[PDB]
Amino acid sequence: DVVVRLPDVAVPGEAVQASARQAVIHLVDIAGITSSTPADYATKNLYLWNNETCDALSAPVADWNDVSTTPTGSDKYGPYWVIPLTKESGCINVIVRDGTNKLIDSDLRVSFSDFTDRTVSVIAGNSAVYDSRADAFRAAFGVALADAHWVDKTTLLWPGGENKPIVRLYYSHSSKVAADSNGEFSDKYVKLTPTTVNQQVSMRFPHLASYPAFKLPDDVNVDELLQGETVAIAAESDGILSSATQVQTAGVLDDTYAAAAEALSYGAQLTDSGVTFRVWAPTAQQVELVIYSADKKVIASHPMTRDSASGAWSWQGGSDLKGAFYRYAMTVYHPQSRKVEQYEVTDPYAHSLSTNSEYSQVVDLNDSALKPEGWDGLTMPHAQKTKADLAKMTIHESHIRDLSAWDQTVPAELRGKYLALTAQESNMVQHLKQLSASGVTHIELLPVFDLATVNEFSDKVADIQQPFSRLCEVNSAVKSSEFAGYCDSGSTVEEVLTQLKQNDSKDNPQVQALNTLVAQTDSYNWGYDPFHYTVPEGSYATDPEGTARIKEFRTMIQAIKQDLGMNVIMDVVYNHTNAAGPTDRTSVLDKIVPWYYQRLNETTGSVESATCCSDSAPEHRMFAKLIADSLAVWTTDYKIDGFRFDLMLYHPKAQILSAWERIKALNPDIYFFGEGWDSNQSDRFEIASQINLKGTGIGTFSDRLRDAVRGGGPFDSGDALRQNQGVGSGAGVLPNELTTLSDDQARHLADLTRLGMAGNLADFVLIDKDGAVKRGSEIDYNGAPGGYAADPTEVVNYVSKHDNQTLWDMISYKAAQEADLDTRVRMQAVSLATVMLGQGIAFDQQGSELLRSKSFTRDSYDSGDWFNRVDYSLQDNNYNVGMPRSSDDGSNYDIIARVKDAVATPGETELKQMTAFYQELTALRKSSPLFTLGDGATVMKRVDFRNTGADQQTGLLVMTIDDGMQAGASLDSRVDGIVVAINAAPESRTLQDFAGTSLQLSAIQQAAGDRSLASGVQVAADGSVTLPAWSVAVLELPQGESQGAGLPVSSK
Ligand SMILES: OC[C@H]1O[C@@H]2O[C@H]3[C@H](O)[C@@H](O)[C@@H](O[C@H]4[C@H](O)[C@@H](O)[C@@H](O[C@H]5[C@H](O)[C@@H](O)[C@@H](O[C@H]6[C@H](O)[C@@H](O)[C@@H](O[C@H]7[C@H](O)[C@@H](O)[C@@H](O[C@H]8[C@H](O)[C@@H](O)[C@@H](O[C@H]1[C@H](O)[C@H]2O)O[C@@H]8CO)O[C@@H]7CO)O[C@@H]6CO)O[C@@H]5CO)O[C@@H]4CO)O[C@@H]3CO
Ligand SMILES: OC[C@H]1O[C@@H]2O[C@H]3[C@H](O)[C@@H](O)[C@@H](O[C@H]4[C@H](O)[C@@H](O)[C@@H](O[C@H]5[C@H](O)[C@@H](O)[C@@H](O[C@H]6[C@H](O)[C@@H](O)[C@@H](O[C@H]7[C@H](O)[C@@H](O)[C@@H](O[C@H]8[C@H](O)[C@@H](O)[C@@H](O[C@H]1[C@H](O)[C@H]2O)O[C@@H]8CO)O[C@@H]7CO)O[C@@H]6CO)O[C@@H]5CO)O[C@@H]4CO)O[C@@H]3CO
Ligand SMILES: [Ca+2]
Ligand SMILES: [Ca+2]
Ligand SMILES: [Ca+2]
Ligand SMILES: [Ca+2]
Ligand SMILES: [Ca+2]
Repeated sequence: DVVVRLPDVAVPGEAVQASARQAVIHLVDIAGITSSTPADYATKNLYLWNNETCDALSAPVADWNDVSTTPTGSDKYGPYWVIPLTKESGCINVIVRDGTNKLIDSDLRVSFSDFTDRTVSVIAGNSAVYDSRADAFRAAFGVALADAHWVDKTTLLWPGGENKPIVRLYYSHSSKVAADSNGEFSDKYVKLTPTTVNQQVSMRFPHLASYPAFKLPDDVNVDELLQGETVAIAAESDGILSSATQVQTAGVLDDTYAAAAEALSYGAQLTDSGVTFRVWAPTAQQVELVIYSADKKVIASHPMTRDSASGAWSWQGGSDLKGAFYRYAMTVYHPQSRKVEQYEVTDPYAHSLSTNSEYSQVVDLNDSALKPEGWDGLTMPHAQKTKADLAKMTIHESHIRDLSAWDQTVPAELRGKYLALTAQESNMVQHLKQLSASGVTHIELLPVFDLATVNEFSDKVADIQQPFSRLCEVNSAVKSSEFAGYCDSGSTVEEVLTQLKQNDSKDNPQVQALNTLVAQTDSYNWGYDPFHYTVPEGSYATDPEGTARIKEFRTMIQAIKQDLGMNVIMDVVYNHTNAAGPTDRTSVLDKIVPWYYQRLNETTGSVESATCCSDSAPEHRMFAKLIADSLAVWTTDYKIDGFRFDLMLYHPKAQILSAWERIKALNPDIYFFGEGWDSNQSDRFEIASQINLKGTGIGTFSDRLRDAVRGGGPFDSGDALRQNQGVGSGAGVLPNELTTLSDDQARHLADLTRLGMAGNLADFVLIDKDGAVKRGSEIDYNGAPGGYAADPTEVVNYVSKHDNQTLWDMISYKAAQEADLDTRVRMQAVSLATVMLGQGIAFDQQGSELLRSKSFTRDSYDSGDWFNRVDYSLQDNNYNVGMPRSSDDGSNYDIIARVKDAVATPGETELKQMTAFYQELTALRKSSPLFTLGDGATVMKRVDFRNTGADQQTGLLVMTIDDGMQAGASLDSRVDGIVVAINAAPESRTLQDFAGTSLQLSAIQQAAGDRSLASGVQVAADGSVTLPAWSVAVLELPQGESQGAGLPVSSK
């Protein structure tokens, strides 16, 4: 065998160092360093020019056809250029050429800031700027990137060796595959001969199927190569190295181990004989189980037993280890650092944690000590068995602090805690009970798994209800801040933020300024930042040290189900981890099985960040299993009625469906839904998207009705926030001063809205804005088909959610100056009526019934108690409490200043009216099975619309729900049909579509009287209906002694 080796030449030094007003660029001639011919550099030249970005050149020649900037000199390693400078700071613009052809196809930007001696090297066909020729030389003849992919036992996908004579999988157990002192690569290796990709490999990694394939001997000891660094290497016939790169091994790891590893259970497990510990770590050299005392002293250390089939490590000990703290002491190679790392890691399958998740803890979740009294018989107060069960779901999306941080009627020690939901006499709980009785059915909880971004050591935390001096004790940036004078003040941070409201403006955004520092060290975060997937969050417990949070969490769940009467949904975030690599405190999965649980760039091997953070890999089998095992615990041990998957579109459809069947085997009524946008991962697998989930029963948030009713889209800014009026804010019927919405555009929004009120089915047939027959899927939504679902239970409609501006803030951006406060309250209820009276699952943000505002904050995840406040004492809606944070809403301060003060801020009278409006809407939703048909074909045969086509009265939404014989049986004994009429318009309107029938106003609305959304509706003797401006009316035909003719859908 030929010995792979470096170039038979030295590692180059610097040819010349720049002097004052000079810079030097070396071109390192890799190919001519392979000598042969003493190559000629006469045609090499640099194109140099100044612009607004880089302007440090003294005599730049702008003529692109000028090729006279030839090398100042050259040696065996390549030419160099001495470039005069006007200054020694900043940067210069360089293109490196041969004649007029670029040898680097990229404008090079050489910064004197990053390169202090202004003496840099570059290589042809590469855009990187190196500080020395040795650096660039070692780049070319050393390990770089990670584009080889060991994807099963016998196959290695790599481009860097396609049609090269020598191609090779080297491996070193304990050091980094560096050439030895004889410039030779003398480490052990396996031999690869070109081959043809499996049909099962391409079906597994389709984003790689165009990679050049290679074969491994049918007898390689994969167990041994995967114990250390592997480096795929190639070179030419002489043996001079061509390239060398690191290997990604998740493919082979799954081929080798996953079948065996999936049969095992993981974490610290109480058996009848004792406790069994098991962690999956197929590449680890050693795993030691470290037992800790309650004071976190090592009291035992146990080398674990490796199972060579699964790559899992196990140890068994006594039952007295229940309650013990533990970590896994790992000895494992990490490709990012290229070191065999040694560190202790918490259990990825942890079910109990110490304060701030520093240690995992052995726990038996079944202990009656961890259960509220009665736990084992806690039942689901709302059925989820049938589709008509599911369609009835009416979700109230809430956050632990948003619920109780501000409520003085919650005991002080329960504020911002799980146990605030047990404070039966608080304003918050009494108000939620009111919502439940009126037809809100589900609480959805923003992250209550163990998040990373709140410090659970209370001494390191300052909240705005505490003295400003506590804020200075714990946030050392405050002393350096223009708020430092307040450290002495003796007043709370809350008091200071209030006092700062007076002089706050788009010119002096001071409330936001103080709050940005507050955000760093407070108790507040949405929490989309997973530390441990299957432990409750610690900071929401009264005591975060140990098992306390488990009983407190379950006590909350029981209170919601048993005292409030609602089902509970959990937000789960399996699409990313909080950190990765061998360094960061919150890297758990990537410390134990490096590069397996994260999704990597196929070339750099860098962990991807398209989700926000550290993208995870649910396409890999053991993460798929981790997700499924985790959900099993939340389902069985915490009695969670359903799960909302954050960025579900980043998961394979097959993985979500797999997880769902696993969980349905535990509880058949469990409900799955999520964000099914476009992840850009369709090249790797069929993503779990709105489109691909058609018919599966997996729900998705529909952005269709959302944007039609709100106006615009979530990326609007500046004037577009006001110009883009929605149906709810008077598009085309009550225009504001800036908008140019046409009647056609407004009628298109009404199409989307009607479509969504019928469940946003792909196959639902309606009359569109132009009078034309269209299928649900034929209504455009930003180019995509609008309707996309098979059943309404697959669609979650909403007009407000934790992310993006509240509904009230959108209405304030968009409402014409002439809409007075009462009209804006009706715009809110009218907007919500499209959701509450539609066939899709109904979803809403906590506080929409209180006109909730965030002071125009569009992304409030870290904006603290101040901007996320919800006042259950009903004094205001949190509007106009300061300019929102400039980092995300600064480019909106202008439009905000123009619209902010058009009308008064909602006070107690408006909040009570909105709450009555909202309860009236939810009571209507559950008043009849007709609103919640469940089945897509049943919707199609019973749901129609009047006031359609090109001469529709703009903004008037009229839906009919048939309960007469030309659709089927009478689902409702009381009525033969229902008419839903939403008149989102400043004019009163009259309906003649129902003249002659016995139409009459629903009893709920008649009982609300002057407070009804239908106050002032008139039904004439002949059956014509007059609708007030900005109203919602639900009309019925009373049922006769047999099922009548009702409101037959017309066949279009
Ligand atoms: O004013 C137009 C322009 O303004 C800005 O560009 C400035 C830029 O930021 C400065 O750095 C500098 O530009 C220098 C540039 O950075 C260097 O790369 C170099 O340019 C050379 C190219 O590298 C080289 O490849 C070749 O370019 C040829 C192209 O390969 C070829 O495709 C064709 O170009 C035509 C394009 O096909 C066509 O798209 C159109 O170009 C328009 C741009 O698409 C459009 O973005 C805009 O450009 C802005 C730009 O956004 C700002 O950043 O308008 C363009 C003009 O219509 O038409 C092209 C030809 O008409 O042909 C070229 C020429 O052979 O050679 C060039 C040689 O210049 O040097 C640049 C100059 O030092 O300055 C500009 C401002 O002047
Ligand atoms: O990842 C960065 C991003 O994260 C957060 O955004 C989240 C957002 O809050 C959620 O609503 C959701 O977004 C999904 C959305 O709900 C769905 O409807 C759909 O989005 C479609 C739109 O409905 C549709 O309008 C169209 O989008 C077009 C825009 O209308 C148009 O303006 C333009 O967008 C450009 C922006 O103008 C420009 O500012 C820039 O956008 C960047 C933002 O400035 C920056 O804040 C950040 O966005 C964050 C965001 O703040 C978080 O809240 O990065 C943005 C770039 O990614 O550039 C835009 C051009 O890309 O053009 C688009 C069409 O190209 O189609 C979209 C796409 O289907 O799906 C959305 C999923 O992405 O979730 C996201 C992610 O968590
Ligand atoms: Ca240098
Ligand atoms: Ca935590
Ligand atoms: Ca915070
Ligand atoms: Ca990709
Ligand atoms: Ca009936």
